[PDB]
Amino acid sequence: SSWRDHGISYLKYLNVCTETLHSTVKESRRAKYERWSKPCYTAQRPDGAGGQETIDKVPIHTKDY
Amino acid sequence: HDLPEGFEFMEHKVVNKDIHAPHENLETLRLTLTRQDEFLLREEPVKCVTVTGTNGEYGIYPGHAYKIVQLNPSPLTVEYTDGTTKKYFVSGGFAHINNEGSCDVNTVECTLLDDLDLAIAEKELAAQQAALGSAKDDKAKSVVEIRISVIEAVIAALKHH
Amino acid sequence: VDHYNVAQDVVQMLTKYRELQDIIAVLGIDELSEEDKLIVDRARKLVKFLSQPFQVAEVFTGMTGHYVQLDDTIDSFSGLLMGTYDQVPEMAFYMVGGINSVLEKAKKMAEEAAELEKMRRAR
Amino acid sequence: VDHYNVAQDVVQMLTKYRELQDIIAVLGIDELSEEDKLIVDRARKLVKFLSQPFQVAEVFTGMTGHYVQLDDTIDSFSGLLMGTYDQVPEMAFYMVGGINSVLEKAKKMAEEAAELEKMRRARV
Amino acid sequence: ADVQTIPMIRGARFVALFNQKQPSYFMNAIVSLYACLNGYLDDVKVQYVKFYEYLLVHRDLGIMYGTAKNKFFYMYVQELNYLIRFFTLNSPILHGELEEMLKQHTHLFLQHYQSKMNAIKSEKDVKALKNLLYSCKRAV
Amino acid sequence: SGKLRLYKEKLEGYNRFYSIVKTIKMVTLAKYRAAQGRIRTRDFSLRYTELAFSKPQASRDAVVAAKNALVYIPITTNRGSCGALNSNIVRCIDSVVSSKMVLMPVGKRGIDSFSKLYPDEFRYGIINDMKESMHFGYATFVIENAYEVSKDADRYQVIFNRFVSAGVQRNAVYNIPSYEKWKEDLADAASSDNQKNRYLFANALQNEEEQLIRDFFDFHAALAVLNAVGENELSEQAARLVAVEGQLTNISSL
Amino acid sequence: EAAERNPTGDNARDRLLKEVLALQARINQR
Ligand SMILES: O=c1ccn([C@@H]2O[C@H](COP(=O)(O)OP(=O)(O)OP(=O)(O)O)[C@@H](O)[C@H]2O)c(=O)[nH]1
Repeated sequence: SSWRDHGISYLKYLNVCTETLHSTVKESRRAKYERWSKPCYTAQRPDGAGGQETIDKVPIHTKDY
Repeated sequence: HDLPEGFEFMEHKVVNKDIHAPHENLETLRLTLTRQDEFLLREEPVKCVTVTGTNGEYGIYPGHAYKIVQLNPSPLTVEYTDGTTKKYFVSGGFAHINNEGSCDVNTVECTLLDDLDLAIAEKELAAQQAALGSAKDDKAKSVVEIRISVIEAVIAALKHH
Repeated sequence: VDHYNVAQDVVQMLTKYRELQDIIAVLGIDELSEEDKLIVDRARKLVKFLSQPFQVAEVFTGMTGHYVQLDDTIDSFSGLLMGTYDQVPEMAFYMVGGINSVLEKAKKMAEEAAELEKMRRAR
Repeated sequence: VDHYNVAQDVVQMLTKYRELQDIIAVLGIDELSEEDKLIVDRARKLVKFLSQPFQVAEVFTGMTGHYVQLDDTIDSFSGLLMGTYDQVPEMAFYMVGGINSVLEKAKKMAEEAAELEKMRRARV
Repeated sequence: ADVQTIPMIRGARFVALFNQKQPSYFMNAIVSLYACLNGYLDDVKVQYVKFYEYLLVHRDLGIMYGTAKNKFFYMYVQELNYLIRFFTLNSPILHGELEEMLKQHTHLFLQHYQSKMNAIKSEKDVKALKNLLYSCKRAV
Repeated sequence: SGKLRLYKEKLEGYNRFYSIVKTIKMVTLAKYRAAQGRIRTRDFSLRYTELAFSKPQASRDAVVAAKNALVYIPITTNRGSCGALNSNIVRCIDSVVSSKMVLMPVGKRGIDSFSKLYPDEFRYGIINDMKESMHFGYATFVIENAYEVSKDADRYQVIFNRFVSAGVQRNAVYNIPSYEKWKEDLADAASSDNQKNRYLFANALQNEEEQLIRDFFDFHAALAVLNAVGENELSEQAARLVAVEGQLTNISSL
Repeated sequence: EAAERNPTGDNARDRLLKEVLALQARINQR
């Protein structure tokens, strides 16, 4: 609805909906579904010294969308 | 050095009916309900399927014209020829309806309405509404409102039956 | 009693560290659990902290020797076992005397590292 | 000088391959650095190339023997170290004389491979 | 056993300098080790270290290009070995001119030689360079 | 005697090595069995994705006329010991090196390997913990980063491993043309007999509004990514079981 | 250009290498 005007993409819209839907599931069944909506990904470039420089181009958490 | 395309290994293609062909009377709709690259139902013959797309609700029966529907967070109903109703709830995705008598409903998440809890849904709505009040900016408010819409749809879906 | 308890804990940690070293070669340091790596990090400091420059090997080492008191040794190892010096760099324990020398070497290591950073910054 | 330099380079290559062979056997050839894979491939070709069919063993080998002139031994190995023959199959170096024989054997192997590919393709 | 850190950059060059075929005069050996110690060879590729050493000992780039301002400290003055053995390289008498000579030699070597060496692609030139560097191992 | 015990110590190490490798086999066994469900449940999500992107085009005209960044997203495993999957993928990428090639590999093996081989072509990678199930959000993260790497990209390719059977792991490709080229092809299929099987699909999508089409394009692209990573994981565990058995036997021969 | 105005064993090796490379490329094509 109003999220398109703010630049939010459709894919991010779906991720938020899926997290909310998994939130409403019973506590007994939440474990199965919640494993499908738990961010565990990052974008990293190898730094000059041999470290990990995290790229902040795309958000990972629905809170920061 | 040519590489195979990843669709070559998939042996269940989509059959399209030529425009210059005779019509057939079909009493079964072949439904394929899918979640995150997993089919909950596969080429299942059903009597009808009810889906809630952006514009409104569609009742798809065999022979329905070719159409593509952008789903919204909502319930989805499947009624078999036997007379049995199975109700899922989807958070989004697309539904492709083919005039050949097939309906491929691909969803990001498709959960049976039984699994969802109304008590959990109700209290989440109260929390998110409080979160919306404390939402910092316009973007945060829009995200919170997305959650509320899904929650209210879930709450309304369960209160219906 | 403190002397006996500290020594046994050191021996047990060294024994465990050697078993882990076999894992670290097959699986790699990444696969080790949170507890295991803490043992590894602490144990490595113990291995280097056991080293000591002698007053008679100055020609061999090129550094002045140290005479560590019995009480200082016990206290230094006791703190190391319980993680009181987890943030200290590992090399600060190499070829030094008591805990005081460890801190001084760490400070010197920090100063030189800052100078290198400053030199890199100017470039 | 060219003879000496080539010989030392060959020895260094074989020395390193031996050390890498310890890792290869235990874990596998695919757990190595991409640089060390090139060395392994060159080393294996060297090992195959060092073999030679003798004129006195035409019975046990079943093949005509070869006499390799020293000037061809140096040139053939020197080129192989540079990597100009990386495309050549490994087995082409097995039981042959000079580089020319290697190329001729490679040509025959390519012709047989092309024939097999043609037969497979025609089967479609 | 366990990243281009200074110890790792200079360690490899020290190893390359340890390859020899004939005994080296003390002055030539000590000077080369001092150069690699103070980072003068950091910009020099490991493969070219021996060639760098050969020019330093048996040649003088500063005189060749007319940029040598040192008064006494030159590698062709073999009598400097005993002065070095008396005062040390890190002494005011010899330290100032020693650094100047190394700085000039490094700059001239990188500019006039390494640039051309890195620009060789011809098979004939590549083979010629390979013979040169191998010979430099057996010369210095 | 030390010499005798030198062998005994050497054989002592091999014994522990066998046990640890045995433990790896069991760990991967559980994950293989857990991921074996995909075999049953695959092959039906990507049906209309085929119509969207299935185009058996030549391998030369596609890359020869590249006037914009060609983005590649090879799938690589975080941990080694998988087998020849990563090696083959690198060979597949090396075979398509070009001026416009940009690399956004997946997995630690991918980032480290492609950073050194093709410096300018590598921009940055994505690393995912094998703690949760491969979900849509991870695929969306891959696509979003891919676009920001090169928004004006002629194509985005995904090179992954298809698990045909327990012992067969092929290399598979998903080519995704950017919006402009896709809508142009979608326009020709609708207006012409050519692309017959896409005629009804092209007209069906053409009727609806643009934002829906853009959402449709992104959605199906995410599914293709999701399928690739899911398959690449299953191929990974299956390959590791095969490789680990080889290591066990090698350590037994010693 | 001025080189044009005024102006073998190794050639055989090059010739054989080119032929082998051509055959290995041809088999790849079809
Ligand atoms: O401003 C517009 C115009 C058109 N549309 C949408 O474009 C489509 C054109 O579709 P059609 O013209 O083929 O049929 P329709 O209106 O009867 O279809 P439905 O509403 O039942 O789906 C319809 O789905 C219409 O809602 C919009 O969503 N917004």
